[PDB]
Amino acid sequence: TTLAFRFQGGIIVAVDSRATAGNWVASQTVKKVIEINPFLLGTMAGGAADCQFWETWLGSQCRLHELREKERISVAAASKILSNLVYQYKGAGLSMGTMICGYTRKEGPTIYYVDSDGTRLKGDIFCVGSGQTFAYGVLDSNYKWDLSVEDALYLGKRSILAAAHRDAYSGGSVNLYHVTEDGWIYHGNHDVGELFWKVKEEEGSFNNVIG
Amino acid sequence: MTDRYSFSLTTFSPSGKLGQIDYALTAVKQGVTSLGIKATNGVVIATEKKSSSPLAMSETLSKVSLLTPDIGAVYSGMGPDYRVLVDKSRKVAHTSYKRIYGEYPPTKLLVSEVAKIMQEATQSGGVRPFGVSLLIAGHDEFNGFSLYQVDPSGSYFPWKATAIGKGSVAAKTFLEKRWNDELELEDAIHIALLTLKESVEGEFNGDTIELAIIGDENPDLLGYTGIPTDKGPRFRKLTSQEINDRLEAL
Amino acid sequence: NNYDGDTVTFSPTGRLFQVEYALEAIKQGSVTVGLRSNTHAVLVALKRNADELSSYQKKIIKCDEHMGLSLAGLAPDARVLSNYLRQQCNYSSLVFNRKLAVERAGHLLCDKAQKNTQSYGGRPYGVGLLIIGYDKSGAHLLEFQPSGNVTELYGTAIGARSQGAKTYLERTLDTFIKIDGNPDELIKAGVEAISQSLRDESLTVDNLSIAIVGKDTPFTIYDGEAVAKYI
Amino acid sequence: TQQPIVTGTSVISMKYDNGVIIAADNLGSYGSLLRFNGVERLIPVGDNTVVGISGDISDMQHIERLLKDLVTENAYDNPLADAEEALEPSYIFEYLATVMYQRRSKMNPLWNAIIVAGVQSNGDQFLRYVNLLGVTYSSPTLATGFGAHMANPLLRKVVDRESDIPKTTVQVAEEAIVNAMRVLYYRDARSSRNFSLAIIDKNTGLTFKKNLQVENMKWDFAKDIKGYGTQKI
Amino acid sequence: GYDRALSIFSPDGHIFQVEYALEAVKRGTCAVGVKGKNCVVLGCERRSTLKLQDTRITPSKVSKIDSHVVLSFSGLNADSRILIEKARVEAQSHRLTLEDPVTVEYLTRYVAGVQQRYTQSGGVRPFGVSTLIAGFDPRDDEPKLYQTEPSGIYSSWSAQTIGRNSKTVREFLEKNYDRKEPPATVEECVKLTVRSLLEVVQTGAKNIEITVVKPDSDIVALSSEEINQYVTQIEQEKQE
Amino acid sequence: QFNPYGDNGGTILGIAGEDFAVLAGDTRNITDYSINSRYEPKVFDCGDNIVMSANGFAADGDALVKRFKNSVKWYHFDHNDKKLSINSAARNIQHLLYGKRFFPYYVHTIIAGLDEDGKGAVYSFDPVGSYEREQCRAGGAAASLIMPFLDNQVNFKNQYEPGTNGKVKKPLKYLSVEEVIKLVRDSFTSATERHIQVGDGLEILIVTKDGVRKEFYELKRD
Amino acid sequence: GSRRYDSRTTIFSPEGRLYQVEYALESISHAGTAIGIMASDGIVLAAERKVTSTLLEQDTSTEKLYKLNDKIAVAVAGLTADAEILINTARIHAQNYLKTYNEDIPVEILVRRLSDIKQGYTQHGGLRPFGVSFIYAGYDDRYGYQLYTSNPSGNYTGWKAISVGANTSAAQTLLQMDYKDDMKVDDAIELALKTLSKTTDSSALTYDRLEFATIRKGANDGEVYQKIFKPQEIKDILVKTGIT
Amino acid sequence: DRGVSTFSPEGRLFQVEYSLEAIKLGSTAIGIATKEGVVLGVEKRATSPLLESDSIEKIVEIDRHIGCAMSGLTADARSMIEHARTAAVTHNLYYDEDINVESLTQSVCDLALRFGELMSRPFGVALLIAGHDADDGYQLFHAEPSGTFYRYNAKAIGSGSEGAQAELLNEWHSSLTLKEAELLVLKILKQVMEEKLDENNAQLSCITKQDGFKIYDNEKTAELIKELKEKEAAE
Repeated sequence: TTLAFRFQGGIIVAVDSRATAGNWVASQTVKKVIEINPFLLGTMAGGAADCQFWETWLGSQCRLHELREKERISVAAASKILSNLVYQYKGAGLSMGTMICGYTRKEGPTIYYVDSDGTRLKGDIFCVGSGQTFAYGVLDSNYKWDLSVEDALYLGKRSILAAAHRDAYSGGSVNLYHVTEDGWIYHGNHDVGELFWKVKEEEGSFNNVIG
Repeated sequence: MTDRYSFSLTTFSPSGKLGQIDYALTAVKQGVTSLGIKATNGVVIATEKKSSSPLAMSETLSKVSLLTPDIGAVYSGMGPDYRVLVDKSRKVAHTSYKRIYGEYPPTKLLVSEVAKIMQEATQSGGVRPFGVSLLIAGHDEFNGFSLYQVDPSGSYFPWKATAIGKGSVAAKTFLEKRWNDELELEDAIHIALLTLKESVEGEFNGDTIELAIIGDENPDLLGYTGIPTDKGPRFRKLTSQEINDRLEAL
Repeated sequence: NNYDGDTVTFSPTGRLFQVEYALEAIKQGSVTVGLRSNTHAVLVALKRNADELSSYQKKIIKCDEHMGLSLAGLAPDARVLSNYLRQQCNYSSLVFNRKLAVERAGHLLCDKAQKNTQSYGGRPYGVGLLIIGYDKSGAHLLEFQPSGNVTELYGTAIGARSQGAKTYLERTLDTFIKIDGNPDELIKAGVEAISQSLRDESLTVDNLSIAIVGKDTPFTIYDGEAVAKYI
Repeated sequence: TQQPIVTGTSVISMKYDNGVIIAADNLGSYGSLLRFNGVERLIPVGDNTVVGISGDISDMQHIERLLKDLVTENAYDNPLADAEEALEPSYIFEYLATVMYQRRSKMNPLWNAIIVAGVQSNGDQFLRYVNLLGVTYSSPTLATGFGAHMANPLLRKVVDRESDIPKTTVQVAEEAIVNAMRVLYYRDARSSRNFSLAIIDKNTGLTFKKNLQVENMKWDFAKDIKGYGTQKI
Repeated sequence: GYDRALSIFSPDGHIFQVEYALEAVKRGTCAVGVKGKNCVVLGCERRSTLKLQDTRITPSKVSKIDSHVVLSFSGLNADSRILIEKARVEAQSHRLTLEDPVTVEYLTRYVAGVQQRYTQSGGVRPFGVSTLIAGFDPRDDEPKLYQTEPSGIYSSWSAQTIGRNSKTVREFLEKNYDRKEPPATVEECVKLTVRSLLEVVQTGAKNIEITVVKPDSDIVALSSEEINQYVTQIEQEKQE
Repeated sequence: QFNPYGDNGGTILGIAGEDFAVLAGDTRNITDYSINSRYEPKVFDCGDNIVMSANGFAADGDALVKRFKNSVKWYHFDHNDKKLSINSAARNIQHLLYGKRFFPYYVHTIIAGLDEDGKGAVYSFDPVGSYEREQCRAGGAAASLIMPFLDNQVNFKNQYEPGTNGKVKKPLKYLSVEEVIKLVRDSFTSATERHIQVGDGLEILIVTKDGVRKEFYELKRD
Repeated sequence: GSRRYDSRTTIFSPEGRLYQVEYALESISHAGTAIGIMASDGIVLAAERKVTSTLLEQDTSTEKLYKLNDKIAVAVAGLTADAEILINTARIHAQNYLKTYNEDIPVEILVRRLSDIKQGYTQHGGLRPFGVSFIYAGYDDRYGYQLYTSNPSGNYTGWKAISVGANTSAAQTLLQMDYKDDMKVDDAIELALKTLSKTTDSSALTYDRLEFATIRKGANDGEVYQKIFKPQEIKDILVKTGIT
Repeated sequence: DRGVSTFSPEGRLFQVEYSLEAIKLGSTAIGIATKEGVVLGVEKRATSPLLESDSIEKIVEIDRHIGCAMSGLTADARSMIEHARTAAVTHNLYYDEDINVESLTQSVCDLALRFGELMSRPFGVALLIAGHDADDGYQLFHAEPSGTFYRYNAKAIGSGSEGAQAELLNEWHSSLTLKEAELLVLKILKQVMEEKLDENNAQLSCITKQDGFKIYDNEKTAELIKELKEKEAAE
C-alpha cells in the first residue's frame, strides 16, 4: 500500500514496509520511498527489484540533468524519463506501480502515477498496491483540500494503517513524508503493531477486532 | 586487410574534365570498329573478329551477344569489360524487370540499366570506369525497332545509324551518305558490309566478320510449339555461310 | 626516409622504421631494472616528475597475485598491454583454475604487439615492459619490446642510460642468482644496479619504486617511506 | 534445446588412500531400452586424469574431442608440457565445468553427467562431478544416474567421511567398485555385463582395465520362485 | 566506410580544415543580431547581383527552429540546411521527453555540439557555417542572442555580426550599442540593426531582410515597404 | 523440453552483532531425494572482510560468487587497491543480479561483514537484485523454519516485560558472538530434524576487524 | 596503404571553397544551355542539345528535359548519366510523399531533398560530387508556378527567369533586359527561343538541336498539363516566332 | 600526406605533439591544492566587448566533489566533460559511493589516445581536474591529450603557463590557507593576462569537503581582487 495526495500544505506521501513471496512474509522493514533528490520522492509497488533498480537509476538520470542544465529536473520531466524507460521494456514482464512526487517553483507540488504498462498520470490523489482500495476508502471519505499539515499527515498514516489491517499483503510499519517548497521532510517510521492499538484507543475505531 | 579504397578514383580536374572517363574513351578509340544501322523492318549490328592468334578458334570468342530474345549488343574497346557487362545486363533484365512484369524489358529501359551500372563505376569507391562503348540493337511492341550507343560515362543516345572504335569518324561519314528512312533490312545489311570493308585491312569473309540482326520473329529458334503468342526471338546471329552469300553480290 | 610513413612498408634493407621509432620512445623513457634469483624476482624503477610541484609517474603495474611489470616509454600503451595481461591472467584463473605461466604471458604480448606491425592504419606500441612472476617452474623475468620480441632473462634494464645497470647485472650474475630466501638482499642488488644508470640525480624517498614476487610473497609494490630502507 | 537419443548409463568413482578409482559399462542404450554394446565411456586425459561421461553419446564424443584438442593446445610453446606445466585434473574439470554451464545458459546443453577422477601434482586425490546444468560437487564417492541411487550407498559404507580415505586401500576400493558394478547389472535395464575400470595412483600411475566382465553373480535361487503368490507348480 | 581524418593538427597547432571553414563563413552574405530591452532583431544581407529572383519561394535567410527560437547564418547555404533540420528535430524531441520547449542556450549548445563533432570525425569536413540563434526561453521575457562557429565554440552576445565585412558592422555596433541602456523599444532596435547593415549593404531596397522576435512565440518578418521606411528615415537624418 | 534450472537444497543464515557478523550454511548438496555431497561449502571468503553465499541452484550460485570475487579483484585494479565497503559490494551485487533480470540466477544471496563505522552488517538479495540491510536473515529451503525463531530470540518480538501488563516491550540489545553461535547451532539442528534437505554439516564464517574465522559442527546425516 | 591514392574530394581550399564543387561547376559551364522562364499563367523550359549529328534519332531522344511527376519537370545541364541517377531518386521521393499524404509533393520539398543529396556528397563519403545543375519547373496549390535551380554544391534558389550551362552570363543579361512580371506564356516562349538564338555557339538555331516544354493550365478548369514538344511542334513554334 | 598514428624519428606521436601547440594558444587556467581545499581560476578572454562574459564557461562541475578547468580548443572539452559526468554518476550507481578523483581522471585520459584510422584526431584541450575523496584528500590533476595525467600541488596551463608555473614554484608551500590560495591564483592571473584583471574577464572556483565544488559569483571575486590590490600596496 502506497498513497500520495496534494493539499494546501504541499504533498503527503505514506507507504507500508511489507514484502511477500507468495504467502511468505519476506520482510517488514523495506523502504518503499526512494529519496532521489531533496525535492523529489518515488514510491514503489509491484516487483521490489524492478522498482528499486529503476528508481535508483532514475536518481542518476535526474542528477545528470541538473549537471548539464544547471537546474533541478521538473517532476514532469523526471516522471517521463521513467515512463519512457518502462515503455521500451513493455511486454518483457516488468511490474511497477510508482508515484513521482516533488515541488518545483514552475510546477508547484506535483504527483505523477507511472506504471509498467506505460501509463503516466498527473493527479491530486493516488493509491497503488494490493491495499490501494482500503487506503482509497479512508482518504476519499476524509479528504479536504484545506486540511491542516498535522491532520493531512495523520490521514495518510491512518489510510496506510487501514490497508495494513484489511490487506494480507500490506503491513509491518508506516513511513511518512511531507513535501513543501523547502523540500521533503521525513515524519518517521510507525510500527503498525504499536500504532494500531494507539489509534484504536484514541480514535475509538477498529471495533471489528476483539478490543 | 579489406577494401580500404572507399573513395572516388574518378574526380574533376581544374578544367572540369573527368580524367578516367576521357581515358576510357581513348581505350574505346584504340578498339576494333563496330557499327549499327536501323532499317524500317529491322536493325543490324556488325564488327570485325580481330583474332589474337591463327591457332585461336575465333568462333569461341563472341563479340556480338544476345541480352534478351529481342535485344543484342556489340562493343568497341576492352573485351573482358564487355563480357562482364553482358553478364550483368542479362541478369538485370531478369531481376529488375522480367521477375516483376513477366515480360522482357523494352530496349531503352535495359540500355538505361546498363548505363546505370557504367555510371556507378564512374563515382563508386575503388573502381575505374568500364573501357567499352556498347551498341545495343533491340525491338519492343510499343517502341518498335531502336539502336542505342552507351559510353563509359554512362551516357546513352539513340541512333538511326552509327559506328564506334578505330575507324568510326570515316565509318559515320559513309553511313550519313547511304542512310535514308525507307531502308529495308537486306539494304541495311548490304550497307553494313560495305561500311565495315573500309575499316577491315586483312581477310574479309564470314569467318573474320561477326554480324547479327533484330528482325522478324523466328519460330524455328524458339525450341517448342503450342503457345500461339510465343512466336520466337527477333535476335538472329548470321552464320559464316550467310555472310559469304551476301559478299558475292557486293 | 620514403619507407617510414606507416608500419605496412619495408625499407630496401628490410627494416620497419615505424617499429624502430617506437623502440626510440623506450630509450627516452626513465630507467627501470629487473633481476631474479631461484626464489624471488624483483623490479626496480626510477620514477620521473614533470617538475617539483608535480607527482612522480608510476612505472610498476600489478597484473595478478603472481605477476606484474614495469614500463619505459608511452605510459598509456603500458596501461593497454597491462590491462590485456590482467584479462589473460584472469581468463586462465576463471576457465582453467590455473595461474597463467610467465612464458605464456610473454607469447601473448608478442602476438598482440605483432598484429600492430603488419596492419595499415594502426601503429606499433611505444613502450617496453619488464614482466616478473613466480609460477609452477619458479621465478621468471621477461623483457618485452614493441617489435614483438620477448626474451626470458636472469636480469636486464630498459630506458635512458640502461646500459650501465645492464653491464653491472652481467658482472654480478653469479652473485645475485644465488640470493635464495632473502628478499631484502635481492632488492639491494637491484637498487645498486639501477644506481649505475644515475647522472647528477640520486635515489630519494618519493623517486624510487620497487616491486617483488616470490615463493611465499604475492606481487607487492613499495613506494614512499616503504623504500626508505634501501637508500 | 534438444532430446538425448543414444545414452550411456551410470559412472561410479571413489577415493582411496593413494588415489581414485572410476568405472563405466560399455553400452549404448536406445529409445525403448534397445541395447548396443561397444562404447568406451572412460576418457584418459594425460597420465594423471580419467574423465567418465554418461548421457548422450554424440555429446560425449564431442567432449572427448575437446579433451584431445585441449592436450594438443597445452603442448603448444610449452617446454614443461610433460612436467610442471602438464594438464592437471583441476584444470581439465574447470574447463569442462565452464563449457557445461555456458552451454546450459545458451539453452543448448551437452546432455551429460561427467566425473573427473585424477591425482594432482602434489599427490592430492581429485574427484569432482559436473552435469548438463553446470552443477558441480565433490565427495569421497561420486556416481551418476542409477549409480547415485545404488552404487553411492555401497561405496559410502567403505568411505562415509574424509577421515575414512587414509584407512581405505586400493584392494578394498577396487572390490567395492567391482561389487557395485554387479549390483547395477542386476537392477539397471540400461547396464551391460562388460565394463571398463581405471585406477589413478600417485605411486603406481594410471592403470586402465578394459573388457572387464561381471562375475560371481547369484541366479541359482530363481529355480525355487514359482508364480506371483498362490501358484505351487 | 570512408574513414580518412580530414580535420587534423598542423605543426603550429592549427586545424586548417576548421580555419578554411571560417573563410567560407567570411565569404557568406552579412548577418547581424541586435537584442533590445524586450526584443531581439536579426538583420540579413542579400547580394543584389541576382535579379529575376522569385523572393516568394527562394529560401529565406532566417529560419524558425521552434515557434520561439530563430536561426540566421553566414556561409555555405547547403550546409546550413543540415544544421537547421537537426536543430528542428531536436526542438520537437526536447518537447516530447522534457514536456517543455528548448531554452535558446540549450538549442545553441546542441547545434555547436554537431559543428564540433564534424571537426574530429573520420570521413567528414567541418560545416562552412556560423549561426546567430535568437529567441526567448519559455515563460521568460529576457532576450537571448547566441553565436556558433565551425570549431564548435558558442557564446552569448548583446549584439553580434558574422559574414563578409562583419568586422566593419561589428566596429559600428561596438561604439553605437550601450550595455547600460539597450534599445528600449522595437523601433529603436530595428533602426540600430538597419543602420548597422547600411554601413556594408550598398542599397536599402530588396538587399536587407529584418525579422523581429518578441516574448511568447511572437516572430514576424518585415516586408520591403516596412524596411524601406527605416532606410528613408536614416538617410534624411544622416544629411546634417 | 530442457529445464535450465534445478534445486540443490541447502539453507543459509546471516546475523549482525555490534562489532562482528556471522554467515552460516549447511554443507549438504542434494538433487530430488539423493545426496550429492555431505561436505560441499557454499559460504565463501570473497576478500575485503566480505563473506558471501548464493543458495538455491548451485550452478547459478557458483557463477555469481565467481563473478563477485572477480568484481572485487577488478575494483582493486581500477581504484588503487581501495577496500570495497560492504554497502558498495551490496550495490555491485544488485547490478550483477539485475543484469540477468530476464534469465535470473535462482539463488537467495546473503553477504556479511563490517560497515565503514566497524559495526556488523548483513545484506540479503532476491534473485533479481532487490536488496536491504538487516540485523537478521535466513535463506533457502528451511528459511521458513529458522526466521520466526530469530524474530523471537534475536529481535525479542512478542516478548514483553514480566508484570508490565504487556505495555513495556523486552528491550533490544546486541548479542555476544558466543550467544549468536548458540542460536545458529540450535537454528540448524532444529531445521535438520524437520527439513529432509538440511543436515550432514554446519560451516560458520565469523567476520571481525581481526579478519575471517571458520567453525565446523556435525549435523545428523539422515 | 590506400591513403596515397585518395584525392580527398570533400575538403576546403585555403580560401574556403570546395575544390570538387568548383571544378564540377566548370564542367557544367561547357554543357548545352538550359533556360527556364516563369509567366503568370505557366512556365517555359528550353534547352540546346550538345552539337547534334545528322544521323542522331531526334524524335525518340531525351537528353535535357525529364518528367519528375505530372506537375514537375527538370531541365538538365552536365553529365546526363549523373542526372538520371538523381532524377530516378526524385521520381521515387515524389511517389513516397503521395503514398504518405495522398497529396502531390510541393515543388520546394522535392527540390530541397534532391539538393540535400548533392550536399551530402560534398561533406562526407569521399566520392566525387554529381556533375549536374537542374532547372526545376513545377506547380503546386500553395505557391502556384515556381522555377528553382540546384548545382553540385547542393545550394538551391528561386527564379522568375534563369539559365544554366554554357553562356549563362550572356543569357541572364538578355532575360533581365526583356522580362517583365505581367508576362504571358506565349511571350515567355518567344523570349526563351530568342535568348538561345543569340547565346548559341552554333551558326543558326534549328528544331533538331532543341528540346522544349511548357507547364500551362491550358487543360479544362483548374488542372496543369505538361507538354514535352515533339520535333514537328518545335519546327512550327520556331517558324511562328520568325527565327527560321 | 601521412598517417594520423605515425611516430616521429624521435619516438613521439606527431598529432599529439601538434595538439600540445594548440593548448599553448589557449587562455590561461591555474589550479592550487591546499589542506583546506583546491582553487581553480581561468582567464575568460572575450574576443569583443559586446560578448556577454558570464556566458564563457571554462570552469565546469563534473560531480559535487570534482571540478574542472580547461585550456585550448574548449569545444573539444564538451564530450570529455560529458564522459567524466557519466563516469562519476555511473560509478555512484554501481557502487553507492563517490568515485576517486584519480579514477575519474584515468577514465577521461582513456579517451585521449582513442583516435586513428574511434575519432579522427586527438583532443586540442588540456584539463585541470580538482577534487576531494576520503582516501587521498584534496587532489589536483593535469589531463593531457597524450593520455598521460600528473598530480600537482599547483599547475598552470595555456598561453601564460611557463611564466605562471615558475611563479607557483616559489609561492606554493604545504601550509597555504584557502584565502591565501585564492589571492595567489588572482595575483598570478593578473601577471600573465593581456587585458587588466577584473571580475568580468577572470573567474574563480574552489572544491571543499564541506560545501563541495562552487563557482564564485562576480561580487565575491571582486572583493578578493580589491583585497589583493590593498595587500600588495601595503608593503
